[PDB]
Amino acid sequence: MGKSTLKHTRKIQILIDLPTKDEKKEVMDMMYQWRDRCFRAANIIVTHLYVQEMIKDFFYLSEGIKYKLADEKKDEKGILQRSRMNTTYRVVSDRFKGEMPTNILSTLNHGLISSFNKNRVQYWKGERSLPNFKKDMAFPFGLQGISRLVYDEEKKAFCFRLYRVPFKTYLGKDFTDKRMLLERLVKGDVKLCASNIQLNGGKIFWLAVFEIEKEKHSLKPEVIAEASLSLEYPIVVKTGKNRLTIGTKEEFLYRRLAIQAARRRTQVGATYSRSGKGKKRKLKAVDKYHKTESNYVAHRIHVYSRKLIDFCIKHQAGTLILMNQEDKVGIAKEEEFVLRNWSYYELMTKIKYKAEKAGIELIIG
Amino acid sequence: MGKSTLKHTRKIQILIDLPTKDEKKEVMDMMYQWRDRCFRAANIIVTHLYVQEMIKDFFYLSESRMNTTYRVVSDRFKGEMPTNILSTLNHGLISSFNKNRVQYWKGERSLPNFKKDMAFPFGLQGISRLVYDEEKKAFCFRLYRVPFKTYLGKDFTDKRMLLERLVKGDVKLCASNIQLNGGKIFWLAVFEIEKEKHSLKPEVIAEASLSLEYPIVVKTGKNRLTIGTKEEFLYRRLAIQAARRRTQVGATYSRSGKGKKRKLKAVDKYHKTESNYVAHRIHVYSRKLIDFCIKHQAGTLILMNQEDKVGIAKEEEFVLRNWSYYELMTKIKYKAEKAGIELIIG
Amino acid sequence: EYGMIRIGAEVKPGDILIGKITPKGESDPTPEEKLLRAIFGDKAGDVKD
Amino acid sequence: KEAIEDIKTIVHKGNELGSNDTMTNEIKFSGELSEEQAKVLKMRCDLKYSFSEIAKELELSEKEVHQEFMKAYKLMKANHQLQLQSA
RNA sequence: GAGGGUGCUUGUACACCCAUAGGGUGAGGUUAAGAAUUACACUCACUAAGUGUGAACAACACAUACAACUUGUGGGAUAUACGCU
Repeated sequence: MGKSTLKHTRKIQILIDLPTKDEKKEVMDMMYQWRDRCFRAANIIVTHLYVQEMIKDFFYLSEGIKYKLADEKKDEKGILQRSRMNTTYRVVSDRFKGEMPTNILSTLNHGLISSFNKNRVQYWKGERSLPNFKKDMAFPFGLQGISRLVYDEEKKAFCFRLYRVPFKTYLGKDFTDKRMLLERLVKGDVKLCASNIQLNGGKIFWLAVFEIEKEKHSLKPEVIAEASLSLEYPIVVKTGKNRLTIGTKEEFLYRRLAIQAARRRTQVGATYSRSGKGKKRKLKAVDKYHKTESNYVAHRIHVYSRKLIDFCIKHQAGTLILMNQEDKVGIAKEEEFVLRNWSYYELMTKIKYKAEKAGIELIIG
Repeated sequence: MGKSTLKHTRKIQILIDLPTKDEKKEVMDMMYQWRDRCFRAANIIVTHLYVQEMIKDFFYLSESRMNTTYRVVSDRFKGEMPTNILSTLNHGLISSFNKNRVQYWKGERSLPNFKKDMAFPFGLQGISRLVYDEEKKAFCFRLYRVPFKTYLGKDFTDKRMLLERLVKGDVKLCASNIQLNGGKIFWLAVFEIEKEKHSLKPEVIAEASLSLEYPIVVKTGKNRLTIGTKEEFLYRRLAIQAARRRTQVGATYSRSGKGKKRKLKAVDKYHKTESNYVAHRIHVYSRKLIDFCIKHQAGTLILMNQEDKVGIAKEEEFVLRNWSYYELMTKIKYKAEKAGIELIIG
Repeated sequence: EYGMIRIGAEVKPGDILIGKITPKGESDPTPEEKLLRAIFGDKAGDVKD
Repeated sequence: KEAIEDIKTIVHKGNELGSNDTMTNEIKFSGELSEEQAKVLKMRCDLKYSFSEIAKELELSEKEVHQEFMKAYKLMKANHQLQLQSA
């Protein structure tokens, strides 16, 4: 059977369910330590999965030897004394064990070793640098760690343990959207994948990869929706005699450029601000515009893609076609304004995943 | 107590000094092959150096430190790739890893690798006959048995001056790099230049003017610098005035009977702090003015009246107004001889 | 080319017989007009039907 | 001049994406419909088969199948417009 | 008045407040000066923000409308402000 689901991720805010401040602070400091150990881990794994391939290259330049990544107990040309993922997991666990859990290590190991084999093609020739993982990384945790999930009606919040620590979940005023999603797991009805966790300065967030299913509508494959995307009109869609124009040049491009201009304004004004206390306090005002316009662009892109999908479904357009998109990509590539002010890859990927969810088949030409 | 010699980097264009197109083509091919060999050598050297440094964490396999790796890479790429560049690269990587090995072991930073487009290094021994040529207008030299003439193009920047001092020996050269970005061969030269003791030379004139959105403008020779910008100076002023307005509105609607001082101390202080703001503003502005004056060895600085009548002026009020706002003139006079420059009158 | 109807054409009502352009009335070129022409272009070239 | 050029880029580069759309070449798609494109269009519109199924049946790549279908739709639209103009 | 805090996340606006937060400071290194003292786009860090209960800078309860809600990780690339020539 084919994959009847499309992967999906949700953000759930979590508070530490403890009575006093000091225990909460101890847990939060432990989790910050978990972040630091995870990032140092990711660095260790990527270095340790770079070096051995170059040892292979060294041997091949020595005598053309056919050394390959395999256990020597199972391969004559193998050099490894165990499975490669085991080698990385060992060389990180032997140093970072006893401080942060090992499921984080397993999830990170899988997540990097899966991608590095695909990147082997770009790494033998050389067009990609070894990743240098950040410090604010959302660290990953597998489904083998979620435990004691229940709905405590007394505190009006779901309770669970993220590796031996209580956690009251803060849906807030979300009594419908994700409310029947965690209950869909406490009763064993929805599948969950290896999730991640973020912490952004006092608040705690869980990036849960819930595996959601497709939605079947009454769609006609013969009916075709003609979609075009431009910087003056973000979406213009034909469906027989029905026209829909989604987005305005002022609400997408002009506000984006206004945020950019405000950022440049603060950058200019930070040169002569309070001085002598370091660069960080000078760039404090710049730090406000961290992901401002990215968030704005993402929200407007979500709204526009949702309106496009709603229009296509409401008119039973079973095939959505992007007109002349290849040529517009070509012109955007050989420009500056069009690439750095018209997010078309983000729009295209949102449309693709929101139409593969609804059954609409998307064509580009 | 920083180093008395500053390090600069310049990217010039270099062309092969061979008359016919064919010879230039083989030399370009040889440069590309050299870059490929250098890429492979750098990769292998860094990998095995990390391998040898991290031996106790390398137990998952089955079975000075300079010389071994250098010898293997030399016998790997001898003849096709002059060993001087290889040795220079090897020394460079062993020095850099010594620089950040502490953060290597802690894992704070990954292993910096190389790409197909990294500028391969070379020292001084590669370059010979570093002189200047006027007949064909190109500072010519000879790198690795190959003569080389630079196509500087329409270079009106300081690159020509830097090259002129470099060939004459006035400026020492460090380990530089060669890049093959997009066919046009480029040379990334790192110069170690002794910081000359800058002293007051009273024969240059510095031109200080008030403006409308570009506050204090200072011109000297081919150099210009602006001290601040209009919205920059006005942001805190607007914030203070608006905050004073809302504080006054809140106080007038607040609980009275507890004393007028308790009601209006913040109201008075909010207007008061504007004066300190503008005082510190004039202070930093004069500081940057004197900083230019000292920096560019200017001996005489003069501030225009530059007032005119009607025209464009008489409608806009000038940022920093006239040359006496909050004793601005005085704050550049007392500061002037504080540094030594001669600010007279204009 | 000379804006003159061809021999053999049918003169339906409202068709152009001899097209003509008369130089339009440029007043003093105020700065606003100068900028608008500089950025948008000379779409309103100085010619009236 | 630079400020004028930035205002020009802000105004007209947002309209240049649609300017090519309004200036699309009127390609004379009056030629006979190719067998592969006709089969793809018949499968998608009449047989109601997914494009993946069409690719599996015709041993063609998904991108190539999509391009062929879009070309078929283009020349059918041209033919329908020509028929409407002549009727 | 921008910008913000609480009102699950994002966007808009919204009630209540904070907001000279593009500020008020603390420490370490360094520099300059006879000193006071100044300086650093040098480094690190702290400090403001709904209502009620509550001795409380403890904890708990309560707190607006519409739309959206597949993200995370990394690489390549470009540009902005600043510093040097």
